[PDB]
Amino acid sequence: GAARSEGFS
Amino acid sequence: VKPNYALKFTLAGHTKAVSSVKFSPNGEWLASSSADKLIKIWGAYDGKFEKTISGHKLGISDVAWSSDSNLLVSASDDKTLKIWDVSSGKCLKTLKGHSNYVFCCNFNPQSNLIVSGSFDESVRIWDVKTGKCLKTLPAHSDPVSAVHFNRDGSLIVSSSYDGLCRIWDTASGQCLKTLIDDDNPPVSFVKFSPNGKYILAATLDNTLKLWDYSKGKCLKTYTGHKNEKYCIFANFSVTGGKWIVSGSEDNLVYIWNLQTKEIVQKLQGHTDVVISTACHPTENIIASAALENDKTIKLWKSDC
Repeated sequence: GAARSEGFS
Repeated sequence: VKPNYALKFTLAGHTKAVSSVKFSPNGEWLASSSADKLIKIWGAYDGKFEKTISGHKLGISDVAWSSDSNLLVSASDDKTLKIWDVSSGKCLKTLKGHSNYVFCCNFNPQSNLIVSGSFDESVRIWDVKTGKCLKTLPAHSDPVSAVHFNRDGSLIVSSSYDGLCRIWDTASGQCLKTLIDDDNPPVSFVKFSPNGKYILAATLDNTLKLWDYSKGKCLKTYTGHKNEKYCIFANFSVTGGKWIVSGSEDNLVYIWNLQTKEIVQKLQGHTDVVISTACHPTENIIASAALENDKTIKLWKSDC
């Protein structure tokens, strides 16, 4: 997908 | 005074989480981007689907309009940016040069330059006409969450997971300013105020801060929302009352009075994290967009 829609841990 | 935004339309069609929504400067259109690799164009006033723009090999984290509403730029996990002619749907340029995902992008007010931020911890400045990289700024030591030009394009503001907000001279590339407050939370968003005198920044400690960039001083704080994981856009709402608008990880849109920092409204109806909001340039219209469990865009209209 996309990094923004995955977020930061 | 308090706004009275109400839901008018819900826009379905993205098959994966929505990443960003932006109104065109002429106020005719809404552009959305998604993890599904697609840009979608919708009517800003009715929400009627206009068209789909494709070509990225991986998901898109950001999309942004040119000043004349003719061009889009998209930033994707395929490590490229793409410049698109909206009317014809053509990819006019593919900006290669980042070595990791591209997270954020914007045009300058002239729209002869594009700024990009990447997981490779750099900020890049690209020439719109040729698609060639003009400058690579070693901006940060962690992924860059946002980039934005000021009103005349002489200044670029960037934010990063490293907790820093930095101001760069577009022409020269030197770091003019580094901004950080008492703690070191990751900075998930930043943007200049419409007059260019302030920058609004989001940190992953449930906080929005309005900064006077010249004095290096935090002027306002906005709290009460949930922001700890996601790079959520925030906006200045100026068509009616002067508000600060932001999505939230509790699935609501939050609207604060800019001066009093009071929450004046919460918009309910999304079923996942509200990752993105945008404000229409002439009408009191908010567009909001949410993550994988929701996949929709919502338009809200108010009287002030």
